[PDB]
Amino acid sequence: AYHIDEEVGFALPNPQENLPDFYNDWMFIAKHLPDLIESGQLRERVEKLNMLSIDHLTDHKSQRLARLVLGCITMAYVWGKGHGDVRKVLPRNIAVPYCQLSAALELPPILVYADCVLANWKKKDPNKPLTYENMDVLFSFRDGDCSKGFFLVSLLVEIAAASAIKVIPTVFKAMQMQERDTLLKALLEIASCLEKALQVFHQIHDHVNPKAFFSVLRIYLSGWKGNPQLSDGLVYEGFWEDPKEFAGGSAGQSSVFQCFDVLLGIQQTAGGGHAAQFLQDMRRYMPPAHRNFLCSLESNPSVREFVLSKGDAGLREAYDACVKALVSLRSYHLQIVTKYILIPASQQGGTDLMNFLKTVRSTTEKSLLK
Ligand code: HEM
Ligand SMILES: N[C@@H](CC(=O)c1ccccc1NC=O)C(=O)O
Repeated sequence: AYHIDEEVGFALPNPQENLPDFYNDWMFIAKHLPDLIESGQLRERVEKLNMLSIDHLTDHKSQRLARLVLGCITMAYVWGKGHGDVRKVLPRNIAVPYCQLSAALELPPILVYADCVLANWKKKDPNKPLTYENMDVLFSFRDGDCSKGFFLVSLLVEIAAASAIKVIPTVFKAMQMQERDTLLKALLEIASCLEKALQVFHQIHDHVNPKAFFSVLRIYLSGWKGNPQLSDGLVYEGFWEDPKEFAGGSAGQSSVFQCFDVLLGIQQTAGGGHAAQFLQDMRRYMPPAHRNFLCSLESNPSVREFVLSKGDAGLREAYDACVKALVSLRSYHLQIVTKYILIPASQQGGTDLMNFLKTVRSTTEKSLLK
């Protein structure tokens, strides 16, 4: 209804793995980035490409796949080996069809979370369920970059939150119909589903190691919105005349935390800059059906006001359980950022990044009712 799945939520159900034979030249380069980058040939291959019309991408999953391919080539081309030797101009034969496909999908021409997590996965055996050991990513950047661990655990955290988003309708039917036990059961189910997502987030440490992420994988996830290396943005040759700035693909582009902010009345959604607006800016990097889900959610009556006006220590307790699960997620997430960003940057905090994350948690903490 809003491109949300029952089993995988904001994730794309069974992504396409193949593009039509017309696009083999893209697929070949995208599937061999680790070789081509290491050998210092990637840029030469990109420049030798021909302009390939997007006209033969006629279904959504194949356009999704084509954006993942083009997004990964774009990251590799711009940054190269990550040795500070950057390219400031995306060649015309890639930039035009990429920008055209991105306009059709209503996404910025940069690699986003919906590309490299939500659409970048396959089941090893389809008859066996969605667990790490039975899944693989579709593209990677450098050997030992831990893209498989980072992407798949993100996805598995995404899939765990999915089992909460399917209760969200029932929360609202229950409020409407003055249905006290249902609403209390429903909020409990959400809190327990947010709790299972926190368990799943623990799998990060045995599939990603801090140095691979911080010094290899992070390079190719970096964008050009306020980045000293491309002080002015990127030139999408033959599509726009002046450079453009787009944010690098943080997992901050996930809709999961915002979905439950909006549902719980937590005013991250609104507020003061350097915080509420970064979360608003980050909405522009999410698929359009998902942008709409978040907006429709706000239009709904407040759950926090409903629960507040009922003198019901039961409803207040279940609502607080959901608030408390959210606070744990961001707290654990603060741990994750320390190990995978701060200590490695510290070994050759110092960035307000932590004040952003901490601010967001404190807001979540101050929404507790009782
Ligand atoms: C595993 C290593 C991870 C690192 C190093 C990391 C890093 C970051 C950073 C740096 C930000 C702030 C945005 C920015 O400045 O780029 C952020 C925010 C965020 N991250 Fe991640 N992240 C990781 C994993 C995850 C995972 C698995 C999720 C699962 C949903 C997630 C969800 C979010 C969300 C929702 C935000 C927005 C801030 C908020 O709503 O609290 N992150 N993260
Ligand atoms: N080490 C440099 C150059 C480089 O890595 C590179 C990688 C793939 C294809 C071409 C490259 N540079 C010049 O042709 C860099 O950081 O981009």
